[PDB]
Amino acid sequence: KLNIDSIIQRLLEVRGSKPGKNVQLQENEIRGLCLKSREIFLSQPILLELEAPLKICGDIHGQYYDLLRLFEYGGFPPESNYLFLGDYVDRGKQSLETICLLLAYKIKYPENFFLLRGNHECASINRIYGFYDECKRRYNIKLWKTFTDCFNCLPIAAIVDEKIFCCHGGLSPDLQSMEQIRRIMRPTDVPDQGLLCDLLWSDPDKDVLGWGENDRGVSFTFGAEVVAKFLHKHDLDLICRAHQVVEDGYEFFAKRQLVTLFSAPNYCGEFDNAGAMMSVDETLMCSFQILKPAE
Amino acid sequence: KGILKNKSQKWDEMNILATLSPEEREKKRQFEMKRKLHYNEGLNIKLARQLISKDLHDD
Ligand SMILES: [Mn+2]
Repeated sequence: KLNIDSIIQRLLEVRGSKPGKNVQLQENEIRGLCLKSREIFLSQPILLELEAPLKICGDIHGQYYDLLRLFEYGGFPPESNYLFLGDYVDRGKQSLETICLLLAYKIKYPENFFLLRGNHECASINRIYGFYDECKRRYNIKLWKTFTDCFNCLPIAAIVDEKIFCCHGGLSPDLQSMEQIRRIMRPTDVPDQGLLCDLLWSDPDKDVLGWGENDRGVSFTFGAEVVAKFLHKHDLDLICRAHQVVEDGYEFFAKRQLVTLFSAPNYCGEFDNAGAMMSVDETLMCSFQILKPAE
Repeated sequence: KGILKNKSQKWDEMNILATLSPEEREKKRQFEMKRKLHYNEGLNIKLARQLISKDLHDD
């Protein structure tokens, strides 16, 4: 028996505070969030079919204060519907508060609040880029193992009103049919290559014709005409993805047929980017709410 | 009222307006390099796996 209203209240209590104020939930409550959310993920499709209106967010990377700024601007659930593109943990100070609030909202509003998998929602990246260390410092390694189990069930892509294709990274040379995404079974780890790896790892690249190599050392880059062909074939208008910090929080590609969204401003204290969020209304009209960098 | 199911997409042009120089050419190049340096998660996948492996062989 898990008290979701109390979990949310407590997480939301730091709303006015100076950036970095911790919220201390109980270990069992955090496990509850993982178990209950894992259950919901598995019971909904791996390829979400969603209706507008909704707000779409990119990377947060444990920037909890900034997560609260986003809800402030866009409306706390259920005032607005949300789709997040992944990368909730790692890099930042407060991965735990960040994922916990998102997991709690998933449980509270399971058909109005959505979370896709990013490349950081993966043990191979999590061990090293902060989340494991955070779990160990504040609780134990066992909690990290529980999170891993939850992450392995996250959905992988969403289609908004049959027009906007959303995933964390981008396209795959192996993505020929939407059914291929639907066929992926969960729980699953992220493979080193192939469809699932590309959906979470690939990048658009202006200078690449077709499919090219990725400086990351994982997956590929794809050119503009690849995006154009894909939208044409599958009768879509836009690809929406995250995965790369961008100076203004959002950035267009291939004559506006793809957009990159990144929601953490002042990214990990290393960049001075803005963060953005995309508002999609009922007629599929898209607008951007910017979180400006520190003045 | 849920939005899980299982129109034509336009842009708010007033919102794009509200939200290149050789001197700006440099700033962009430096960001691109900063970003490429930052995204090295590929370098450590093997390591992370081995770490997970031996933490298992602990028991
Ligand atoms: Mn990513």
